[PDB]
Amino acid sequence: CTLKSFTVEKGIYQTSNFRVQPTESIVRFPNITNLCPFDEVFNATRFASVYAWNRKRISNCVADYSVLYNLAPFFTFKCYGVSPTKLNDLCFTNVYADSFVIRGDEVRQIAPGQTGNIADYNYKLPDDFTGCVIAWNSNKLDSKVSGNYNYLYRLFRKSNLKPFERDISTEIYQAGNKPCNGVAGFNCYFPLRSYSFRPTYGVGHQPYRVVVLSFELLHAPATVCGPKKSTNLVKNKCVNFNFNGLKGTGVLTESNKKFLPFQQFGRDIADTTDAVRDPQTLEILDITPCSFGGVSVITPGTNTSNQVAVLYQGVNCTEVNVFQTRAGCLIGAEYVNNSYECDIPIGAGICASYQTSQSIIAY
Amino acid sequence: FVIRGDEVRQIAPGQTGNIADYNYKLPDDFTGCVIAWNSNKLDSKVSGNYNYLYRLFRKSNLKPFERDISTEIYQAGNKPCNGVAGFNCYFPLRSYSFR
Amino acid sequence: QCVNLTTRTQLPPAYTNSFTRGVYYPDKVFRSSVLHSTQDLFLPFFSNVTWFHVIRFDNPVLPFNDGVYFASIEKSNIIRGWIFGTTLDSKTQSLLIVNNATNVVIKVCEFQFCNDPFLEFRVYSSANNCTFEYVSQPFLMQGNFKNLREFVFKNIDGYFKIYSKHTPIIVREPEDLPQGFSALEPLVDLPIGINITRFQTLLALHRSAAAYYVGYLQPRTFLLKYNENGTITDAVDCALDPLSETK
Amino acid sequence: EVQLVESGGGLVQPGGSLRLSCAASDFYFDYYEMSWVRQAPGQGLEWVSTISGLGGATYYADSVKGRFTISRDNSKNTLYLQMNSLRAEDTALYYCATRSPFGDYAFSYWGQGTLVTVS
Ligand SMILES: *[C@@H]1O[C@H](CO)[C@@H](O)[C@H](O)[C@H]1NC(C)=O
Ligand SMILES: *[C@@H]1O[C@H](CO)[C@@H](O)[C@H](O)[C@H]1NC(C)=O
Ligand SMILES: *[C@@H]1O[C@H](CO)[C@@H](O)[C@H](O)[C@H]1NC(C)=O
Ligand SMILES: *[C@@H]1O[C@H](CO)[C@@H](O)[C@H](O)[C@H]1NC(C)=O
Ligand SMILES: *[C@@H]1O[C@H](CO)[C@@H](O)[C@H](O)[C@H]1NC(C)=O
Ligand SMILES: *[C@@H]1O[C@H](CO)[C@@H](O)[C@H](O)[C@H]1NC(C)=O
Ligand SMILES: *[C@@H]1O[C@H](CO)[C@@H](O)[C@H](O)[C@H]1NC(C)=O
Repeated sequence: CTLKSFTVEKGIYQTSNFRVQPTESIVRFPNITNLCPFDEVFNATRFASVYAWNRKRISNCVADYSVLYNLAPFFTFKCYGVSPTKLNDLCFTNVYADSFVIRGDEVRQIAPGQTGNIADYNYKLPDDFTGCVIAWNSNKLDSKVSGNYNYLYRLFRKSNLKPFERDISTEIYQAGNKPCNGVAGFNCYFPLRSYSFRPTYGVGHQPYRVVVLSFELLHAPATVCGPKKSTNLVKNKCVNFNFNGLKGTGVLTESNKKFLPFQQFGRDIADTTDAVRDPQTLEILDITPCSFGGVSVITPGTNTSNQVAVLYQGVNCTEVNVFQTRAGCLIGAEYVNNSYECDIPIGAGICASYQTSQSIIAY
Repeated sequence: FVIRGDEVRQIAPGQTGNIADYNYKLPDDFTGCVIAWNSNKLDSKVSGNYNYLYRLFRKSNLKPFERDISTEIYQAGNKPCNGVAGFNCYFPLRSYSFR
Repeated sequence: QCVNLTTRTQLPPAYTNSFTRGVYYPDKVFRSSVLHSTQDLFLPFFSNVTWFHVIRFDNPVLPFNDGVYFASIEKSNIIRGWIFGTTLDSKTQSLLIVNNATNVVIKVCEFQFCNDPFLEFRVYSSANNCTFEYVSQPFLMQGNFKNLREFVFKNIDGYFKIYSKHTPIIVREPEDLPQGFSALEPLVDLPIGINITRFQTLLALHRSAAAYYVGYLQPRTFLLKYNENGTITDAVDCALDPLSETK
Repeated sequence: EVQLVESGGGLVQPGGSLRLSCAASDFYFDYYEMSWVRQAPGQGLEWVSTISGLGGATYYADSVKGRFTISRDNSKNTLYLQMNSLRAEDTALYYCATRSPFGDYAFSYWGQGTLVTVS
């Protein structure tokens, strides 16, 4: 094919180039440090009330949804829009976390579509909500046997208002057309309901810290991403390395090149990447491509036979009978201890021939 | 076919938008000629012209040389409308307005 | 609130040559036994650097064209920071580096800096809207010894690069830039890019013997030899002498 | 469906000012989000600025960071647009589009839009 002829004469011909292909896809991205303050929404003070539910502009950070785990036995991981998992491969331009404590007897009310009395007069969730809703009991740290009135909510309301807005206006209420106008008596009470959390109460109406995470996405660039790959480091093999800005293929090993605290990469005479530094774990490696060379086919001639010998220039018979010479690794010939005239020159004083069955020899 | 005046640029290889992604997409190796001409005297009347439809919502971008004549309802949210054409169930084919 | 000190006149400065000093690392690449040719902003060898001496309050505003080589032969840490700005009118952003008791604080703001700033920071009174703040705890710092502090301030493609070098020097005959190689290492690469045209220093007067050699950088091609351990040992100016250009 | 209008100016000198007002009604605006999307004559669409209804945080484009500011009036259910330092290459017909954050990247409703040219 390389000679463009069906009759190959006697001699050595280099056809193509042999090169080992990589196996893995190691990335080794640095240890993120700009984490998002998710501890001031969950591990903050007791909680915020449901009539003044607050939320901060959680944007321009790297929010790892794995730090939310390793806590109290939070059950009811009911999230809509996206699966409970696979959040680490998406980036929303903004996240809003709501913190409010209501009764746990009918926590099913906090969901897209479901309505009632708690999720109507206090905080309603629209039918379209791709966030994540979670809940957990906190009676062990948010209760006391005197009567717990540190959390209030609403009972008196006329109709259902718009969604996603705080309700802090507590003006006088009217159940009908009675012109009360500031009496503060019967049928004209003050619109403010209170709670009573006691450890003696059952699991039904005990306090439950609930948190919803609304993932808002706009035409602005994505800011709140998740963690990156950060794959394991496997050396002593040709790998596709995918470092911060130095991508390529090559083998990695332990290097004795003592780098400097500010230096991160390393070049050579050919202006090629020779050594690198693993960002998360300070360790100097040495990027070296795997074995490669040229394949040469020794043929005694198509007129007399069809057997061939393969010589890989620049190998060590450890990456492809075989014979290791100073020019590579000859495969297809038998090293005879005799010495004849050089018929097919191979190199380093070694030549080949087709002598007597019939087989290719190297001497 | 018939498009808008400002939407004549999207009928070109590589150009994207609303008509070149949901109605008619030209390949990058398009070896042809696009010829456009105004029809304000033959396709417009002063009554309210709504006899030209176009698709606005689609799941994915339309591949080059593909005709989509289906009438499957779209879902802008996560609610299973199951064919009701209401809130978050916008109709995929809306009409033009030529005055 | 600032206050203009009394009994302060002007003093004509002097000039002295730089004995092959002011060579930093161009990039963050490790190399060994390599003779690399760089075309970055360096300090030309044997350049007339100023000799601002204080023993007495020398703090003039100096232009910042393309780079500043700031040397300090001190023993008691007389200077404690710098100020960079294009107009010094409390209108645009300006950079300030001030040395604390245990840290270095860098601000990008338009504080009410007065004509004669001097050092608890009584140089300004108020603080406008700032864009960048950086507190670096490791700051920047036996009788017959002295401290030599080298600094290279550059402002190209926005990033204000700050190189530093600390060394002990023996008290010799009247002070000047000693002979030898320094190889200043990259220290600060602030996310900045506000325009900077002029600069000044910051003294520290503790009311109950220093000198700086501000120089100017310019485009020049240098030949740097990297040693086997990854540091630069010598440098060729390539534009100093026929021998320097034939080597 | 339900759709409303937007008014304002139609021509402004290169250096003046203009106040565009997109007037909406009978819509769930406070939990939705609004945005302006321009269209250069002969070119495609370009996102100018956007405001949310949840927290009210605004996001502008990199070319109009210090020249365009908007504010949504929830009492009147209208969206304002006060343009400052109008150059000569910013002429475009601004569209008033609102969408829901808990959905896809497709605009729900499109306004009428009006072309404003600068000398
Ligand atoms: C809260 O504290 C727990 C226990 O220290 C910790 O595991 C968790 O990551 C913290 N963060 C949150 C979710 O607030
Ligand atoms: C990266 O994080 C890992 C896990 O905590 C830690 O062991 C490693 O030392 C960190 N590396 C640095 C120095 O950033
Ligand atoms: C080939 O491998 C053997 C065993 O590791 C080693 O002794 C020899 O020096 C190697 N030769 C070459 C050419 O690298
Ligand atoms: C530096 O300037 C002074 C005054 O102009 C001059 O006397 C001296 O020779 C100059 N030295 C150099 C290195 O040019
Ligand atoms: C000195 O250090 C303290 C502690 O970090 C800091 O509060 C103060 O701002 C610093 N002073 C200066 C010089 O800004
Ligand atoms: C900071 O204040 C100055 C003076 O009012 C102003 O010119 C500049 O734009 C302000 N920058 C910020 C961060 O808003
Ligand atoms: C480099 O380090 C080696 C080992 O410590 C040492 O023998 C050699 O002299 C050093 N070279 C210099 C002076 O950088």
